[PDB]
Parts: sequence; structure tokens; C-alpha cells
Amino acid sequence: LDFSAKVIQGSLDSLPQEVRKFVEGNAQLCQPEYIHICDGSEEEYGRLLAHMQEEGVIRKLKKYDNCWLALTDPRDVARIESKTVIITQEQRDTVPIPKSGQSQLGRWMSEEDFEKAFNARFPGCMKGRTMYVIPFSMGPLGSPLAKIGIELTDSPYVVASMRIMTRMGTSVLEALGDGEFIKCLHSVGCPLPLKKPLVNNWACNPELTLIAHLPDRREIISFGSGYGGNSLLGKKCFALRIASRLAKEEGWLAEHMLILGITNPEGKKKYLAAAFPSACGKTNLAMMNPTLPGWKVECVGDDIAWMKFDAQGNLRAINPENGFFGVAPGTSVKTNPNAIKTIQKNTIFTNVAETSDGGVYWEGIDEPLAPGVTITSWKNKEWRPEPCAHPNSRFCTPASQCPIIDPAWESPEGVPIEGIIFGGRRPAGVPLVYEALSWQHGVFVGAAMRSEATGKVIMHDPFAMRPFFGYNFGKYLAHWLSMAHRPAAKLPKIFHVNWFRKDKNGKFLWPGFGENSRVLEWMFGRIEGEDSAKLTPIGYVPKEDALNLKGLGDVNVEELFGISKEFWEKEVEEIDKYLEDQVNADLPYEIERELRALKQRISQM
Ligand SMILES: O=C(O)c1cccnc1C(=O)O
Ligand SMILES: [Mn+2]
Ligand SMILES: [Mn+2]
Ligand code: NA
Repeated sequence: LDFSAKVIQGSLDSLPQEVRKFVEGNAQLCQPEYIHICDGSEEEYGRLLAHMQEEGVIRKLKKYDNCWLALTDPRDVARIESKTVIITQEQRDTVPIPKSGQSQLGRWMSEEDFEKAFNARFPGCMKGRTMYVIPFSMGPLGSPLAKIGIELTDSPYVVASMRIMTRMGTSVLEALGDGEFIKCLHSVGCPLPLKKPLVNNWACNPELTLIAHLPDRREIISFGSGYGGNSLLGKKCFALRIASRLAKEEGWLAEHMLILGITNPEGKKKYLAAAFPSACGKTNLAMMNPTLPGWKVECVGDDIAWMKFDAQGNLRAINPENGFFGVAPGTSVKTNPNAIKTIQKNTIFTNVAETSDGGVYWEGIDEPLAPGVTITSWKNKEWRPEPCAHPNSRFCTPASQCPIIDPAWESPEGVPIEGIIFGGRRPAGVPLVYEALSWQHGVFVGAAMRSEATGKVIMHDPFAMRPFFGYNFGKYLAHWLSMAHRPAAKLPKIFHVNWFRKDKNGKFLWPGFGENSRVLEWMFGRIEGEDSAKLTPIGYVPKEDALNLKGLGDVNVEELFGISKEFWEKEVEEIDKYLEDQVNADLPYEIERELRALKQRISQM
């Protein structure tokens, strides 16, 4: 009952009553050998890294300043949606009841089934291991938008990564007090003595992997995987799934959006948010190096945004994270030079390749290696240019190290969002940029998002939230629409972008990268009320010569902004059937109305 004798750091007595209960009740259940209450200190961090190094769990990267490499079990390398569930009394609160097929907008599990699953996994699960108690805040410590969690885990890798990806340690505990917190429980599911072989010194249990959310109990319970999205419970589980439910209840928004600040040559600054599918491109835009002279781009965050209208009706956003857990492959000086600078210090890498001189390597890194330098792949074999890095391999780096981190990125009141950008991977039919005709149309544009996966398949990913909805997507849509009836709400301009448009030959029509600053300039000007737009059936596009195309030469703007009736007829039809099937009885009136209006404008082409 009393686990005081097994505490190796901190004190049960010093914790708040409800934090003590959570820790102890789970210590009784999981049966850890020790309990380690994290203080978040450098001493704690450095010593835990050194200990993972002793046990072959991580390798130090001698080329850089305090960087580390973990290579995982090939079976445990990404989020598993088919094993990710939300528990509520009624299925319909978690997912809309689909008309004809299976739901693509979430996975419900009953309380009864979950309790059985829990009981078959967690008892004894931490035997012989340390239970780490991680107090963490999501958002700047003083922010009224910030929310506090306690994560218990038996993985040192999760602890170190949480120190980066959240604000972690003693000060969180002192701030929390007798307040409320999200209860976060995680185990890798490998009690000692090990029943099964350990692969690549990476403890996991694929067969029993389960990532569960119980919003009504304020608990996140995750078993069997050590990989980021499944084990860093503050991130997807808390900051999108639980938080989007809380957001709905409390009248704010929790979204899968990057946040950047952009300043023009006359000193005026605006903040924008953007939701793109997990098929990334977010971190690139969030850290964009703008080519346009006199423009500046600074990063507030690259993944998640918690947004709330303030008393003045401004939509205020914070980044609830403390770091960047970005996709490593494809990251280069060319694609994201700001990312390269960030990750050369104090960064934990996972499943990337290692050079013989202790550097990192991945596909699309585009840095020649000196003759003499050989490469060891993420699978721990020598490698010759099978990919040297796993395609979902990662870097985990502090946000404060980004050389263009926004000076207001930790401001407790957040930053005012004046524009919201949706977008996706569309080779055909969708213009480079357009602007929604209204808030209601803008919500429909988010609802309608489609993107080509990596023959090709084009999938729906509404609001970039398909894997992340905390609750019924229809009600989520209703929640977005309600904002139009909030008292002083200054509703931001909604835009949609497609970097991926190809010509007949399969070649990109837009150069992208830092040239995307040119599209951001147009957005900026439209927010200022400029007359730079032309009306089309799908929304406003830049009118003749509105974009700055100087220094690019002859970009084919006709094709790049071409809108075909036959394509868009097909598009609205496909969207109609998707919303009817997947949202069904929960599709709000106003979304059906936007659908009809779009169909109608197209038919008149
Ligand atoms: O869980 C992930 O893989 C993940 C990790 C970091 C940022 N985004 C994602 C995502 O899928 O959107
Ligand atoms: Mn993401
Ligand atoms: Mn309305
Ligand atoms: Na390993």
C-alpha cells in the first residue's frame, strides 16, 4: 500500500494528495521496483541519458554537442490508428455513426471492453523497472490557456523526450498544487524477467499495443509502444484528443496547426495558423526562410495550436509544446535551413542513419559526405546509396534553439491569429491559393480537405484532424460554426493552399520552399482589406498580376490557377458522398448548405 520505501527521488509526502493517489494506486497496480519523481533538472537529464547509454538503449553522436541516437524495434516505429481508441458511454459522442461503411473519423471502445483490455495488460507490467513520475505543463507555465499533466512511465526514453517536448519538472508540481490534471499512464509492457526477446534494446509489446483516451475520466492510458505519438502522451493524446473535447466543452479550439508570425517591409506583423495533413510540410512553412526582401518569418510552433477568443474578440493562439518532434527524412539546408541549425545541439534522434564520424544521415539530406565517411543505417547495418533512415524517423529538439523562434512564443496571453490556412497534396485541379467566401464556407473548406498519400490514393483528412478528433466530427463542425455567433469574435480569414500542383508531365508548377512567402504576402494583403482578389466558384484567387512573381521568371499562372468545371463537378460530388456517409445525421445544416452552393456555382460555369 505505502510505496514510500521505493521512491528514489522526490517524496510521496511532498506531492499533492490527488497526485499521490494517482502515483501510488498505479504503483500498486503496475508494481514498479522504484519510483522516480522527475525534477526536470539538467543533472537528472544528463544522468538518465548516460544510463540509457550504459544499457545500449541509446548511442551518443560524437560529432555534435550533446546529441543522441535511438534505434528501435522495427515493429514499433509509428502511431497505430487501428489500436488508438476513445472511450465514452455512447459511441455517437466519439464518432459519427456512418451511413454505409466503417468510420474513418475515429475509433470507439466501450468502457467494458477497455476495462478487460486494461486488466489483461497493466497488472504487474512494470516489475523490476523504475516508474518515472513526470509532472508537465502544456503551454507557457503562467498561461491561463496552459494545462497540466502527470505522466507515469517506465521508459527513460519517454522521460528525456518529454523534457524536450513539454515543460517538465518540479516547478510544474509547485504550480499545479491541488488543481486538476490529466492523468497519463504509459508502460512499454515488458515486465522483468522478460517473457519475450528484446529487439535492438527497445522494449515494446506490439501484440498488446493500445493507446486509450477516457475524456470523461480525464485519463490517457497507453500500453506497449515507446514511439513518440504513442508514448509522449502530452502531444497527440492530450493536446489534440483530450483537449479538443475540453475545447468543445469550454468554447475554445485545439487544432493540428502550426503557428507562425510574419512581418512585412513596413514593420507590421501578423500571426497565421495552418493545418496540413501528417504527410508533412508544416515544419517547413513554420520555419520558412522567406525569399522576398524585407519580409520576416518567425516560428511559434509546428504542430499543435490551442486557440481561444479573448474579451476583445481576438483569436489568441499558444503552442502547447516545448519542442519540435519533426520528421527527419527530407530535411535539408535547402528545404529547412532553420531546422538544421536547431538540431545540432541537445537533440535526440530516433531511427536515422549514423555516419562513421558520429553524424546523422537520412534520405533527402542533400549533404555530400567526404570520401572516407561510411554510413550505418537505422537497422544497424553498413549502408550504401533500402533506405538508410526509417521514413517516419525523427528529431526531438528544443523550440528555444530555433534561430527564428518568435519572441512571443511563450507569452502567456498567446498571439492573435488573423488568418487560417488549410491545404493538401493535390496533383490536379486545385489552385495554388484561394480564399474562402465567408466563415461558413471556410469551415466547409476545412471539412473538404483531401490529400494524396505517399497507384496513388487521395484520402480525406478534414482539418488535418482525421487521426486526432477527440469527439464526434459533426459536433466538431458545429463547434467551429458556433464561433460566428460569439459576442465580439473577430473571425480570421480562411485560406486554402496547394503546393503540389503538377503540369501534364508530372512536374510541380510552383517552386515552393521560401517562394511560398509570395503567397503569404497575398494573404497578408487580403487581411488588410486589399482589392487583390478575383471571385471564382471555389472562392477568391489572386487577380491578374496580384502576386509578386519577380525573380522567378515565367511561372505558368493560368494552369496554376486553372479551375475546370469537369474536375470540380467530380470534386463536389465526391465530397458530398463522403460527408453524407461519414458525418451522416451529424452533418450541420450550414455545411450541407455550402456544399449545395458550391455545386450551384460550378453548374453555372
Ligand atoms: O505522431 C506523429 O507521427 C506525429 C509526430 C509529430 C508531429 N506530427 C505527427 C503527426 O502525425 O501529425
Ligand atoms: Mn502532427
Ligand atoms: Mn450560423
Ligand atoms: Na536500440
